Amino acid sequence: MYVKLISSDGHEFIVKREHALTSGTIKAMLSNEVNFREIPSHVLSKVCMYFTYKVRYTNSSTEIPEFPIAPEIALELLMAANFLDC
Amino acid sequence: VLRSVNSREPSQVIFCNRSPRVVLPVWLNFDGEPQPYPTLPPGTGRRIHSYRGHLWLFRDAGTHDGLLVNQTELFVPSLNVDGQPIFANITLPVYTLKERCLQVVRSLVKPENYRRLDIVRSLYEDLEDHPNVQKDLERLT
Amino acid sequence: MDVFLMIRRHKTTIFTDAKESSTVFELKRIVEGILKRPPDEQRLYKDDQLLDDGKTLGECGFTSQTARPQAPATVGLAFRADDTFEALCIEPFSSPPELPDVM
Ligand SMILES: CC(=O)N[C@@H](CC(C)C)C(=O)N[C@H](C(=O)N1C[C@H](O)C[C@H]1C(=O)NCc1ccc(-c2scnc2C)cc1)C(C)(C)C
Repeated sequence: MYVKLISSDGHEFIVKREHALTSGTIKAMLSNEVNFREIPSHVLSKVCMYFTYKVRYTNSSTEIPEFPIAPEIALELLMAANFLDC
Repeated sequence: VLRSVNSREPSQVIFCNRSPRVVLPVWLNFDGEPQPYPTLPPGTGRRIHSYRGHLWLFRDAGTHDGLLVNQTELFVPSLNVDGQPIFANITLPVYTLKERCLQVVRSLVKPENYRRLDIVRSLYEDLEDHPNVQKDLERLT
Repeated sequence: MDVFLMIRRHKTTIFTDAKESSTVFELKRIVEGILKRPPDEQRLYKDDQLLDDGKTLGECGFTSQTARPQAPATVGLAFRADDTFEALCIEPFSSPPELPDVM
């Protein structure tokens, strides 16, 4: 099953519920759509990619690549991760 | 507590850096002091002489970010079974998104400018509280 | 091998994975389960190229080493309203601000 995470600018990101539960903050907001008034789509898209990456590479032996973050999104992405606790 | 035991029983090891980071190997000596050893560029290996019961950990040489070795924090050379060296596979952990963001922000902002960033005081503190072996030795203890 | 995708239409983006050996039609069935629109009312695209139902994702250039979890490949999606297909439209994500001086 999937959940919808909606950015401040209206982008609707549909991701697997278990991936989204990577964030306890998101867990609280569900307990199946969540709006983020402070997280724009260029940040929330990256957050979703992080979920996929975390779930793919957690408990795996195959070599782990760097999670890439452009300098231009790092500050907002930092603020988002701190809010989402992930 | 966290110290190498003086076994005197040799153990040959391959430090194998399967990370994109320059790696600082750190040996915990008999008094528990971290002793740094020469670095390993990304994707390179070294054959080295250590001993059973000796304790090692591995860090990004530039930033001291935590690395894993055979999927754990610490590496202890074991008995060489039929002459073969023990492989110590050094890898990136799956960092939290927060910690990865802090890495990137640290790598772009001089520490004297952390305070100039528009963020909650707690994140300034998080940036300032950068990775450090001494803190990790306290946490593991 | 798994490929990791963003399937995108207007302001909708689905994050999902699929087998390199799976087909375009099969990806439409995945979209159908999520967005409740049958395969025949869907067009999938790679860039501006319409994808053929019978082709594997690998054949269309969605390979495990380029469609990665941390950087998924984009599949475009267009719906048929009644008689005719809408044109492919993907709303871009927002723009980051200018780097602060200190960065
Ligand atoms: C002195 C003592 O009470 N015991 C000895 C063994 C005893 C049989 C004399 C002993 O443990 N010696 C240490 C020792 O030889 N060590 C400590 C670690 O187990 C590894 C080993 C060592 O230093 N080997 C040489 C070495 C040189 C370079 C490297 C590295 S790491 C990355 N690149 C290189 C080239 C790795 C190992 C020291 C550093 C005290 C001399």
